[PDB]
Amino acid sequence: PESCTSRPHITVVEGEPFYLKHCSCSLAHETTKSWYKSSGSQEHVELNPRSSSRIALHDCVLEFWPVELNDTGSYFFQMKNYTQKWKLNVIRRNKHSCFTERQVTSKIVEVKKFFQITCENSYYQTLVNSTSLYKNCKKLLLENNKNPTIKKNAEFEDQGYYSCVHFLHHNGKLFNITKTFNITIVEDRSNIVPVLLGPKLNHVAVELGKNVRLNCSALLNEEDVIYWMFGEENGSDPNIHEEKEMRIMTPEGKWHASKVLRIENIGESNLNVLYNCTVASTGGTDTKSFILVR
Amino acid sequence: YFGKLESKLSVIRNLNDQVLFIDQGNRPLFEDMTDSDCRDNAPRTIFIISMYKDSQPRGMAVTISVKCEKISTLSCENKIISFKEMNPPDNIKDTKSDIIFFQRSVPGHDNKMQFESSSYEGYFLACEKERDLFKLILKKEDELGDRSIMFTVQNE
Ligand SMILES: *[C@@H]1O[C@H](CO)[C@@H](O[C@@H]2O[C@H](CO)[C@@H](O[C@@H]3O[C@H](CO[C@H]4O[C@H](CO[C@H]5O[C@H](CO)[C@@H](O)[C@H](O)[C@@H]5O)[C@@H](O)[C@H](O)[C@@H]4O)[C@@H](O)[C@H](O[C@H]4O[C@H](CO)[C@@H](O)[C@H](O)[C@@H]4O)[C@@H]3O)[C@H](O)[C@H]2NC(C)=O)[C@H](O)[C@H]1NC(C)=O
Ligand SMILES: *[C@@H]1O[C@H](CO)[C@@H](O[C@@H]2O[C@H](CO)[C@@H](O[C@@H]3O[C@H](CO)[C@@H](O)[C@H](O)[C@@H]3O)[C@H](O)[C@H]2NC(C)=O)[C@H](O)[C@H]1NC(C)=O
Ligand SMILES: *[C@@H]1O[C@H](CO[C@@H]2O[C@@H](C)[C@@H](O)[C@@H](O)[C@@H]2O)[C@@H](O[C@@H]2O[C@H](CO)[C@@H](O)[C@H](O)[C@H]2NC(C)=O)[C@H](O)[C@H]1NC(C)=O
Ligand SMILES: *[C@@H]1O[C@H](CO[C@@H]2O[C@@H](C)[C@@H](O)[C@@H](O)[C@@H]2O)[C@@H](O[C@@H]2O[C@H](CO)[C@@H](O)[C@H](O)[C@H]2NC(C)=O)[C@H](O)[C@H]1NC(C)=O
Ligand SMILES: *[C@@H]1O[C@H](CO)[C@@H](O[C@@H]2O[C@H](CO)[C@@H](O)[C@H](O)[C@H]2NC(C)=O)[C@H](O)[C@H]1NC(C)=O
Ligand SMILES: *[C@@H]1O[C@H](CO)[C@@H](O)[C@H](O)[C@H]1NC(C)=O
Ligand SMILES: *[C@@H]1O[C@H](CO)[C@@H](O)[C@H](O)[C@H]1NC(C)=O
Repeated sequence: PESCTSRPHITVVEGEPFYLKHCSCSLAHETTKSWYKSSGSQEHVELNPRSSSRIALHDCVLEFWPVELNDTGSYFFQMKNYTQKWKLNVIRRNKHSCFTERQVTSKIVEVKKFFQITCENSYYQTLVNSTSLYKNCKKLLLENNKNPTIKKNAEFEDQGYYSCVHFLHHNGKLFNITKTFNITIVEDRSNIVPVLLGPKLNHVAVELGKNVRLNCSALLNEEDVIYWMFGEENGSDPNIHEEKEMRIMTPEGKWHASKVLRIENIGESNLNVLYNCTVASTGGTDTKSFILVR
Repeated sequence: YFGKLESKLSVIRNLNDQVLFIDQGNRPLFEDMTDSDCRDNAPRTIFIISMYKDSQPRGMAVTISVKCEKISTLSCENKIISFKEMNPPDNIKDTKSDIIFFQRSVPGHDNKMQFESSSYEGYFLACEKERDLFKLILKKEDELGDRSIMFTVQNE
């Protein structure tokens, strides 16, 4: 039911029940499976049912009850020809806080947008007696003891460290699985549809042998691009130069972007040719064309 | 025609906040990761999103790449997702490409991102649970409002 630990490097806090599940559980159905540990250049050792009173070896998982600092090391699993490696990094517990800062999952939420925190632990839920949710180590009162859940529209005051603490029993001993979320409330990014300023079709009167600077400007978002299409497929006209972009922030925090196409030494090859300027965004694109005329 | 513009470093995550990463077997996978885990697994978790100029604009034309012992680029050749050992090209002399995707935010959710294939129209980059794994796959849109084809890109 629970997903395998497929990532190569794992970071866990000491004194917390930890496990690593391999990615061949259906395979673990066909005694031909082994787990190994390699401490700082120890060239591995095979783990066994009672290698350590804390380490429980199962067909698909390697359980730690709890994981401690001496467990830091490289772990290797072998089933017939299947092989899996994990680099376990057990970090010291911040015994002055209700959670270690080095074990947080940050999340940035825009103000007034939906915000939700749910405490769940699929794996150990059978052993979980109670689970509590704290905001900056202050127990919040959300009726639910099984899955304390916050569901609201974000406010700047919601910024803070939300720690899910799952309390559980294993052979009389009490343990917990703390999982902290570093929520950061930010101002609404309020993205706009990029718009090219000026008419879609532009005719600019030029004279052969002279130069021309085709100005293109748009109103766009910080991450949008403005570019020119002037026939670079197998090399463009060597006299055509796309100038550096220019951006001025609008009071509303959007951007006035400018890109100039410089057509030097104008010839008949530049005339009655559509030079296009496009603005492209995750929110849409828009193109305008320039025609050089005599 | 596509022309390489600029590249950025990004952390791609599904709508369940699971970090996309290329595993030891060079397969693109999705896993829950604490900030530390995301950093300690870098560069496997850091993707190079490269913008391209398009001859016929139809959204933000990008290539997803990863820099390990070698630079690999995400390809959806034959509707099958793979990481081809290659750098994002300077030029592409076609209107369609197995490595070019159209990054589009979802209507009403400017942070939720979809990647449409330039070669297979209506085929999107998606997160699918296969056995005990979350895999990056190419999927046809199907029902409108499909959260599996939606992602979030976090920049540095
Ligand atoms: C999830 O599980 C983990 C364990 O798996 C829980 O972790 C525990 O967290 C608490 C704090 O939340 C820690 O206590 C604090 O320890 C600080 C430093 O302690 C040092 O000195 C200790 C001295 O010996 C004491 O313990 C022995 C028994 O072992 C007794 O015989 C002896 O009389 C002493 O009481 C060392 O043992 C220890 O190793 C450290 O070097 C303290 O600074 C801190 O003080 C608070 O309490 C004071 C009153 O007692 C108060 O005046 C202070 O202001 C301050 O608030 C506190 O005692 C545990 O050490 C820690 N255990 C482990 C194993 O990590 C975690 O709490 C749990 N999560 C939840 C939410 O329940
Ligand atoms: C694109 O915008 C630029 C401005 O950023 C326009 O350039 C300006 O062009 C005029 C003439 O067309 C220049 O003014 C006059 O011309 C003489 C030429 O000898 C010049 O020395 C004097 O300044 C004079 O007032 C102006 O200098 C020039 N500015 C720049 C920065 O080049 C350009 O015309 C616009 N392009 C199009 C297609 O409209
Ligand atoms: C949480 O667990 C207690 C029982 O835990 C016991 O004590 C621990 C320290 C450890 O030794 C465990 O292995 C023990 O099982 C539950 O308390 C019992 O609940 C019944 C009702 O269901 C009550 O009538 C008994 O008096 C309790 N017995 C004891 C020994 O405390 C408690 O209900 C559990 N909490 C939740 C919310 O599930
Ligand atoms: C500049 O743009 C013209 C017009 O292109 C149209 O608008 C674009 C934004 C894009 O959506 C195109 O697909 C549209 O056709 C380009 O001219 C077209 O080129 C295509 C392919 O060569 C051709 O099928 C159309 O018939 C052409 N239409 C016209 C009006 O000529 C032109 O090629 C672009 N210029 C450069 C330098 O790339
Ligand atoms: C909680 O999240 C915030 C936002 O991601 C982190 O703040 C950043 O911290 C770095 C330095 O560590 C600064 O360079 C950034 O400018 C900060 N960003 C903001 C918006 O303040 C914060 O460090 C996180 N906390 C933990 C413990 O990881
Ligand atoms: C591991 O460390 C714990 C204390 O953190 C200790 O009780 C235990 O005996 C150690 N085991 C080994 C094999 O080093
Ligand atoms: C294991 O062996 C089978 C053939 O018996 C093969 O198809 C499979 O790819 C192998 N697994 C790995 C991880 O190499």
